[PDB]
Amino acid sequence: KVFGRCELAAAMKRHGLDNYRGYSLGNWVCAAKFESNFNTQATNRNTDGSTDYGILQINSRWWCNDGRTPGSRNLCNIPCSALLSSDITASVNCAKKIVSDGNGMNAWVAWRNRCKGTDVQAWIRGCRL
Ligand SMILES: [Cl-]
Ligand SMILES: [Cl-]
Ligand SMILES: [Cl-]
Ligand SMILES: [Cl-]
Ligand SMILES: [Cl-]
Ligand SMILES: [Cl-]
Ligand SMILES: [Cl-]
Ligand code: NA
Repeated sequence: KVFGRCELAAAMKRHGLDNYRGYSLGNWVCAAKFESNFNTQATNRNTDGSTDYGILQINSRWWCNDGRTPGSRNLCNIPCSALLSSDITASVNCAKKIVSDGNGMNAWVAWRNRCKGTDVQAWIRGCRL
């Protein structure tokens, strides 16, 4: 599924991400824009053979099981395929674990490089939320 901007903001708020660990909804929308372009089915292979999955490009090195990332963990206790669903529940639940891990949203390199410190409220501007 390719979400619209305000459609994703609304879904992230319905699943309790807005202001989660102090990160406003615009931070989450911005992260999803640059990680996946709002596409739930986005995948990207990393140089180390891990894969990033879904709207927030969650990595198999730590967070999900894809059977093909040697030495990896599955700390969200999910198949990485669950992160590609039209329903964002598994991505949101796992993202809450990641952003609790100690470095906040810096875990998302694209958030650090393209969202951190910017006018992230622009991402929810105009949205009926
Ligand atoms: Cl957009
Ligand atoms: Cl915001
Ligand atoms: Cl594996
Ligand atoms: Cl594990
Ligand atoms: Cl699995
Ligand atoms: Cl959803
Ligand atoms: Cl933080
Ligand atoms: Na894994």
